[PDB]
Amino acid sequence: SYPIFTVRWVAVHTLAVPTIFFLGAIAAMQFIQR
Amino acid sequence: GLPWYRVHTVLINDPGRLIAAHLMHTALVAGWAGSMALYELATFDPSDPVLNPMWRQGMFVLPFMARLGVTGSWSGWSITGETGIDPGFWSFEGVALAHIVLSGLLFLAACWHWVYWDLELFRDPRTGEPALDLPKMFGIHLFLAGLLCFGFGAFHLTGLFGPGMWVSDPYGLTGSVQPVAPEWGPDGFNPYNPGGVVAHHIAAGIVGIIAGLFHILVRPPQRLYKALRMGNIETVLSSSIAAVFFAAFVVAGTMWYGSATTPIELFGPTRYQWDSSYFQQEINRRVQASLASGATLEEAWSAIPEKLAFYDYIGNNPAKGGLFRTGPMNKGDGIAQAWKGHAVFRNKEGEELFVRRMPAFFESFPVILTDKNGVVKADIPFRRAESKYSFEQQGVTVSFYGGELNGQTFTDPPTVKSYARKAIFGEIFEFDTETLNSDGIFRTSPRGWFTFAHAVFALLFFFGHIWHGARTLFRDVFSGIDPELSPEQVEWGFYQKVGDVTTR
Amino acid sequence: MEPNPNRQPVELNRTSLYLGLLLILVLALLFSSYFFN
Amino acid sequence: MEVNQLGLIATALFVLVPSVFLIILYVQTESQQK
Amino acid sequence: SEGGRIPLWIVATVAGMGVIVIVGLFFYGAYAGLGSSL
Amino acid sequence: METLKITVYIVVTFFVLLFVFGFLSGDPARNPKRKDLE
Amino acid sequence: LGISTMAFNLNGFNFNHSVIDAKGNVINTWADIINRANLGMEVMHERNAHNFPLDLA
Amino acid sequence: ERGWFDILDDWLKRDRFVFVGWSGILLFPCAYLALGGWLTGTTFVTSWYTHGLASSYLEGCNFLTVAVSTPANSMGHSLLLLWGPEAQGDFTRWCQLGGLWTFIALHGAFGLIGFMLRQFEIARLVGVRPYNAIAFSAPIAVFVSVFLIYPLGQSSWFFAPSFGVAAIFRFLLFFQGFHNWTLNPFHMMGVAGVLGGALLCAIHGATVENTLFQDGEGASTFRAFNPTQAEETYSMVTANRFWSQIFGIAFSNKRWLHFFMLFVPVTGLWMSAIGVVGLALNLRSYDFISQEIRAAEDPEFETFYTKNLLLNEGIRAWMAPQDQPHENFVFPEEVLPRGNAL
Amino acid sequence: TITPSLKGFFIGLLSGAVVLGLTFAVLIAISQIDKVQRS
Amino acid sequence: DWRVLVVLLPVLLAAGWAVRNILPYAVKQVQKLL
Amino acid sequence: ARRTWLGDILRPLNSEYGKVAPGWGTTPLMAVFMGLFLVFLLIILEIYNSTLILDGVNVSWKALG
Amino acid sequence: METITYVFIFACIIALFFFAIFFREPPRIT
Amino acid sequence: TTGERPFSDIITSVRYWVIHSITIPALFIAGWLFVSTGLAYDVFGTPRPDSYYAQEQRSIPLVTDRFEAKQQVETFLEQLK
Amino acid sequence: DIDGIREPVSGSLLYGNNIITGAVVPSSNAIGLHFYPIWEAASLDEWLYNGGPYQLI
Ligand code: CLA
Ligand code: CLA
Ligand code: CLA
Ligand SMILES: CCCCCCCCCCCCCCCC(=O)OC[C@H](COP(=O)(O)OC[C@@H](O)CO)OC(=O)CCCCCCCCCCCCCCC
Ligand SMILES: CCCCCCCCCCCCCCCC(=O)OC[C@H](COP(=O)(O)OC[C@@H](O)CO)OC(=O)CCCCCCCCCCCCCCC
Ligand SMILES: CC1=C(/C=C/C(C)=C/C=C/C(C)=C/C=C/C=C(C)/C=C/C=C(C)/C=C/C2=C(C)CCCC2(C)C)C(C)(C)CCC1
Ligand SMILES: CC1=C(/C=C/C(C)=C/C=C/C(C)=C/C=C/C=C(C)/C=C/C=C(C)/C=C/C2=C(C)CCCC2(C)C)C(C)(C)CCC1
Ligand SMILES: CCCCCCCCCCCCO[C@@H]1O[C@H](CO)[C@@H](O[C@H]2O[C@H](CO)[C@@H](O)[C@H](O)[C@H]2O)[C@H](O)[C@H]1O
Ligand SMILES: CCCCCCCCCCCCO[C@@H]1O[C@H](CO)[C@@H](O[C@H]2O[C@H](CO)[C@@H](O)[C@H](O)[C@H]2O)[C@H](O)[C@H]1O
Ligand SMILES: CCCCCCCS[C@@H]1O[C@H](CO)[C@@H](O)[C@H](O)[C@H]1O
Ligand SMILES: CCCCCCCS[C@@H]1O[C@H](CO)[C@@H](O)[C@H](O)[C@H]1O
Ligand code: OEX
Ligand SMILES: [Ca+2]
Ligand SMILES: [Ca+2]
Ligand SMILES: [Cl-]
Ligand SMILES: [Cl-]
Ligand SMILES: [Fe+2]
Ligand SMILES: [Mg+2]
Repeated sequence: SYPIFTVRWVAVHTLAVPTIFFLGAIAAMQFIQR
Repeated sequence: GLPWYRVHTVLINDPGRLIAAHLMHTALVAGWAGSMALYELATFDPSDPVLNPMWRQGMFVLPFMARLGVTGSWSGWSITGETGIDPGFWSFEGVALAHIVLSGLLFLAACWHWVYWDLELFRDPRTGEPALDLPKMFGIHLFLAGLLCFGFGAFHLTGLFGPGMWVSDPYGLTGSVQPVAPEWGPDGFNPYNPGGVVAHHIAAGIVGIIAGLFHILVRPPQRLYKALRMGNIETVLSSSIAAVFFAAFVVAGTMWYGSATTPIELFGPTRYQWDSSYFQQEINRRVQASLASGATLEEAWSAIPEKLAFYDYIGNNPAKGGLFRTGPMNKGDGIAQAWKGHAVFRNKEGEELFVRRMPAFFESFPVILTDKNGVVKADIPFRRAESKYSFEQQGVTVSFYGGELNGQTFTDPPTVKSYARKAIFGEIFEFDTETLNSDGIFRTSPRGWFTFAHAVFALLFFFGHIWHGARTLFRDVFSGIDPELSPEQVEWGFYQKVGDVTTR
Repeated sequence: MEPNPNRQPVELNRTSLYLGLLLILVLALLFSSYFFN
Repeated sequence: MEVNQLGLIATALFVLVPSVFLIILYVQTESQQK
Repeated sequence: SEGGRIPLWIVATVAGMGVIVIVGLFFYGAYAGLGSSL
Repeated sequence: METLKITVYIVVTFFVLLFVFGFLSGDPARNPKRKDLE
Repeated sequence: LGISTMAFNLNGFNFNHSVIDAKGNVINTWADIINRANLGMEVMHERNAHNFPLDLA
Repeated sequence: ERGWFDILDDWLKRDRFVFVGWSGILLFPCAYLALGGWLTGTTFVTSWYTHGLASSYLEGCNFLTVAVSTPANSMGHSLLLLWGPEAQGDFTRWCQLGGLWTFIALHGAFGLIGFMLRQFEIARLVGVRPYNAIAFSAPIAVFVSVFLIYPLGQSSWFFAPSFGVAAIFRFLLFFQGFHNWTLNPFHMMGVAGVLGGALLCAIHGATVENTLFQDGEGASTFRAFNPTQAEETYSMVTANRFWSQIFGIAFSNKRWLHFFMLFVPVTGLWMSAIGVVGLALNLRSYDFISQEIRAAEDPEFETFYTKNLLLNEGIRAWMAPQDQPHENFVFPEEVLPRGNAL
Repeated sequence: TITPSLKGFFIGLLSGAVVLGLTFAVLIAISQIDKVQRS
Repeated sequence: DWRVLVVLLPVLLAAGWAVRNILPYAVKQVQKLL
Repeated sequence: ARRTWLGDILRPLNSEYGKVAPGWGTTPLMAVFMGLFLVFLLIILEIYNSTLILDGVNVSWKALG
Repeated sequence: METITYVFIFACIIALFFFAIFFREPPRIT
Repeated sequence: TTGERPFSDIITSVRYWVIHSITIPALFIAGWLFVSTGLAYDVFGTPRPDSYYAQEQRSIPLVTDRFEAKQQVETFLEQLK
Repeated sequence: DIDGIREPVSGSLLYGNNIITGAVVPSSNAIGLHFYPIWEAASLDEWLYNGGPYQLI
């Protein structure tokens, strides 16, 4: 009925994949102390 | 009728009157060049190429004449300071006159082409409609441009049949017009190598000739003819404007950074030479060599040419002006008369102190003196109540070496302070501020003004390119879109390929 | 001589006159301080 | 005040030259056949 | 597998709450550890 | 100054009174459609 | 509302010396450069009108 | 004619969720790298070696204070390519030298080109006039004059704007103190175009919404519009009377009205760009000469103009040592300009 | 003689060519695989 | 560097997981397209 | 329209309006030259920029005395 | 002369307002 | 519509969440570890809180030469003992 | 005298200003928020020194 892997899928993941990785990283940063 | 901003469109399908409007434009531009040269000659003072060269005097076309070998006046002087020279006809005056005459002739030609617009030459033999074969025209014109470029390089610049070009030493002290041989190695692509200017004109000339013959003999491919609308003169307008803004950014850039075609004796020094203390470094090197050869301090500094010291002064930095501070540099700090000499400051302990120089960014700057290791030793305080470094407390004196004040020492705080204030500008000069009623505020040189005008114009011509490229590629819809535009053409998924009716 | 068939009349309506005059005068009110310096 | 002496004629021609251009175009439009 | 089994309003609610939690953490971090001025 | 003060006070009062009595003069009915807003 | 609330001195974010290293050295950020600019403005404005160290309105 | 080129053209112009096009080949990687470069830098990368500043979430900055900062002044106008002679292929060193700054500026520039090309391409496919691209020329002129021409006229990329919120605020204040940029008539025209454009946006939206025809029964009036309908959804005639009686003049031509909405902000931005080109060369509108001659001679003569210059002098002296570290300024306390008490 | 920066220039050139080449190969292949229907 | 393995390991276990839950429909997608 | 001596001489140079070569014609060759030209501009830019530094090429006022 | 110039330009602007409002081309429904 | 499956369909399907309940936390944890193991500092060359200055130093390690900038940075790094 | 320190600031064209530098100058700091109409002043010369026009306007 519908394809899964499209140009849209690709664009969506090029943005969403690093976003979640970056959000975990910045989360960890909140517990760093000098 | 036509809106005011479209009046010239009456030319698009009228090659004769188009040629006339172009002739008229050409007449006006050549007329401007003549007029400008005449005005500069009526105001230019040739009596001192050392401290009052053309770039201190607001001269804009004079350096373009000098760059290609026109250096003399019928009146007997030359821009390098020589006397009793015969420039022949091609003096500054001869050039201005030739430009005025050219202007007149072009004016007349414009009249004829405007009246006799309806020439059979301008009609397509098959349809009888006005038509210009733009691709072949491009070939012809590119061939001509190529021959000219080549001849300019191979004859004029080499001195084979012509004068050569302006060249000089790395410190802009001994510049003159010389024949220049082409440089065929990689250093030919060094912007500071003149030989490369020569080689460029030879090689690109030949390439232009070859490509011109190609464009004369070979028709454009159908796909490119169609894609670039080669039957529409506005396409040539758009791409020409593009080439033109490219070229204008390039000449702005080379004027600002310097190159073999923008010499400091014609346009003034660059801002980067102040930034890096280029001239100061050379000066110190020479003084040190003199000392090491057994000269005294006075002798060493006295051996420095005034012209060199003058380059080491921020008043000649083109990055010190203002947008509405109009006129020659001389209208600001004045007409430079003489180098006062090199100021050496010392404290009561006899330690030598160094005034911190003004960076170009600052309209004003404090007066701070450090030792050779950058440790602060004296200053001019704002608040006095807790001052520790005042010239009075530190016993600051100043002694001069070279120039008009050579051998003199001053110890009274007001005087020492005045000289420190001047020392933030680099080497110190005496100025005539009365002749022009100079107001003491820094103005830029022709390097600056040229750079400004050309970067601005290039940027505006980007818009021109965009606009005419749009009018070219969208000619069919420029009075509006199809009144019968079907919603299916803009509805998503109806056509597989956007805007393509065969893909339903 | 035969007349030129590419000639076109030109127009400036009253509103465009008013807009143009406003542009020029306001530009002048703005730049005049800098011309006097 | 020590103003620039060209400021007066610069401003005057800046105003007059384009204003006159516009007036010329307007009046000749009005006089065209209704 | 096919759309609809998990109501959109629940997805939106949980997603939004997630956003609130993470931004909340970032504001906590402004007062503790690096960047806290202490 | 005293005459100026009295004058301005009288002028201001005149205009304020116009405002107030004006809006009291059947304003809701001064519209192009349904006037009976009473 | 910005101007109207800064009218009662509830001001912009202050991150002056917010970033500090392991010993306690101040590590400047762009906020601190802004702070130097603002100091220039502060110390110069109305140069004859303040007699006491704090500009409290 | 149905070779590989035409087949590719077919695929590129498919009506899909995110349109690609030939312009997409330039636009997508360049926009992605610019955005990704900014996010990457502001999250992880310092400005310690180029500016003496912390600039990333990793170091403790927040959203307002993070930036990808410009390279050190000693880099000049180096393209600072990763494989270039400064970084020599070393990614870590490249980050420490400010390579992300030029990465972002350059990919950003080529991406903006790609986007304007996209506007042209789509307009052509859909059969509309290309005024959206034309209007985009103003964002282009601003970006190119501010992020490229301006630092190219100055000593180095160091003085370009750094990509960060607080960093940009610093750029504004630098321009006030050093350039007296508010005095510049090109900036003033820019301001008029921006505020005038905002004015036009507000007044036009509000006017349309308050001269609607009643085309439905609902008190919420949005549903009483159909995209395919031929009729104006609001009365231009009533709008014209209202504004004629309120303000003295009013639009009567809808085509002219919308053209003007393009013209005002687009021209404003172009004018500001021109002023910045002059500032690249320090060709400022910094002073009025007549003002300075009078004030120099007469210690009782004071205007808001002279008052602002004293503020600029404060900015320069107080900000320079930390803002321009390569100069190694040491300004002893006694030379700092200060009024009474403060 | 080949300076380090000239070798670097070659590396950048090669890299750009590789990025462009791989991109166009992929796009062309895909365009060939998934053609539009007409008529 | 062990930290690279430590960090990228979660991402690979994700990619490897999503493949299993989607592979038949992806094979079906590419086979239908071809 | 008006014939002239010079017009008659130049006639053939303006008689092929709209004439084209079939299809893509010399486009590939043109593309080759454009690519070479792009690389040339990258070279001179990088030389001026000191990103490309060559033996015997000193990009400075002190190039040649 | 500067003051005169500024005030003159201003005055011309106000006059222009007057003509633009009271002597506008009247809008007409076709 | 342009043919792709509607997002609202996708994000309300069970299979979507079977996949993403794994892939999303996995990515988030990977990013966490990128910071928590200290790898980020080494990749981007960002100073740890104890590495901006040597113990007694108070001057910024400012890069001052264009073509030996790399070695300058290395020297700065060595001087942190 | 905007800041109430007997340091009068010139705002008008006839008193040395151009269009860019000119202003109607705020009333005196000595006044503060007090209402300062023409009739509160002993004279127009006083009214003008203290910045009465600003408030009226
Ligand atoms: C490429 C253009 C160019 C450049 C770089 C120069 C450069 C120079 N000229 Mg020359 N000149 C030129 C063309 C140029 N000229 C032309 C065309 C003429 C005929 C008018 C002259 C006639 C001339 C004379 C008579 C003199 C000079 C002088 C000089 C020197 C001083 C310049 C100065 O003070 O400018 C000041 C520049 C400005 C104040 C900038 C103006 C900015 C304008 C007003 C902005 C306009 C804004 C616009 C209205 C906005 C529209 C908005 C709308 C679209 C919405 C300098 C070397 C002087 C000199 O020293 O001679 C020895 C001198 O006396 N020039
Ligand atoms: C080679 C350069 C060149 C040429 C030959 C043209 C030619 C044309 N332009 Mg294009 N254009 C150009 C560059 C050029 N343009 C640039 C650089 C820009 C951006 C500034 C534009 C932006 C532009 C727009 C927005 C439009 C055109 C239009 C036109 C057409 C009608 C022109 C007209 O009737 O104006 C008549 C102009 C006047 C009666 C008065 C103009 C007065 C100006 C604004 C101030 C004074 C100019 C000054 C005297 C010139 C100094 C010279 C300069 C080098 C410093 C004509 C085909 C129009 C068009 O497409 O019609 C279909 C149109 O709408 N042009
Ligand atoms: C596709 C769009 C696109 C564009 C226009 C750019 C443009 C740029 N990139 Mg980016 N980049 C891209 C995609 C793109 N990139 C992608 C997808 C990636 C991920 C792989 C990158 C990763 C990247 C990095 C890591 C860097 C850049 C950098 C740059 C800048 C310098 C590039 C250069 O000198 O190439 C030179 C190469 C060419 C111009 C290729 C031309 C090919 C010719 C025409 C054909 C002939 C080739 C010839 C046969 C080969 C012979 C080689 C042999 C002699 C050895 C430039 C702004 C640099 C930068 O930003 O520094 C600040 C940089 O460090 N890019
Ligand atoms: C409900 C919240 C309202 C306050 C927000 C402002 C929106 C409305 C006011 C704009 C005035 C414009 C001039 C008149 C313009 C005008 O004439 O409007 C007309 C427009 C349509 O009018 P209707 O008559 O159809 O509907 C309004 C009523 O009659 C009820 O049906 O009004 C609305 O759409 C109201 C929307 C309310 C719901 C909007 C919520 C917006 C909240 C935004 C908060 C974001 C904060 C972010 C900070 C980071
Ligand atoms: C309560 C009473 C308030 C009255 C206050 C006085 C209002 C003055 C309004 C401006 C009249 C001049 C308009 C001339 C031009 C004119 O007559 O325009 C008339 C024009 C009519 O447009 P139409 O759509 O009818 O024109 C269609 C075609 O004829 C176009 O070819 O109106 C507009 O274009 C609106 C956009 C321009 C709006 C310009 C706003 C100007 C604001 C003032 C800025 C400078 C002030 C400087 C102060 C020193
Ligand atoms: C006829 C004849 C003749 C005569 C001729 C003549 C006498 C000529 C002259 C000519 C001339 C004598 C010309 C002139 C020209 C000029 C011009 C063309 C100029 C222009 C200018 C401009 C355009 C400017 C602008 C501006 C301004 C004003 C301001 C600032 C900015 C600017 C720069 C933009 C003869 C006997 C030979 C013979 C044949 C016949
Ligand atoms: C640089 C570079 C590169 C690239 C990279 C990339 C491409 C990256 C990407 C990256 C990315 C792509 C990232 C992302 C991120 C994101 C984030 C980090 C987000 C965040 C968010 C948030 C935080 C949110 C917020 C908010 C808003 C916005 C609004 C609403 C509210 C809230 C608050 C929610 C390469 C390798 C090529 C080469 C080398 C260099
Ligand atoms: C939808 C978003 C959900 C977000 C949920 C976030 C998780 C909830 C809190 C997690 C528990 C905190 O766990 C936290 O881990 C970090 C390691 O990274 C530890 O931090 C440790 O390492 C850092 C450096 O990396 C040191 O500066 C710190 O002194 C040390 O304690 C904290 O001591 C611990 O408290
Ligand atoms: C200090 C300010 C004054 C405060 C007064 C408030 C106290 C309350 C008494 C208010 C009296 C209002 O009196 C009001 O006056 C006007 C003038 O006669 C009346 O009469 C008005 O009626 C009709 C209404 O259709 C108008 O069209 C007409 O122009 C006018 O005559 C109002 O119908 C009446 O309501
Ligand atoms: C239109 C006026 C023409 C005037 C021509 C006068 C020629 S002048 C002549 O020209 C030769 C070439 O420059 C010189 O060699 C020679 O010294 C000089 O006297
Ligand atoms: C008169 C004070 C004693 C010291 C001399 C001042 C430093 S030098 C002085 O500087 C002037 C610019 O201000 C020049 O116009 C002048 O020619 C020169 O003598
Ligand atoms: O008055 Mn105007 O400005 Ca508000 O703070 Mn305080 O008081 Mn004055 O000082 Mn800062
Ligand atoms: Ca600790
Ligand atoms: Ca004098
Ligand atoms: Cl103040
Ligand atoms: Cl006080
Ligand atoms: Fe609208
Ligand atoms: Mg924290």
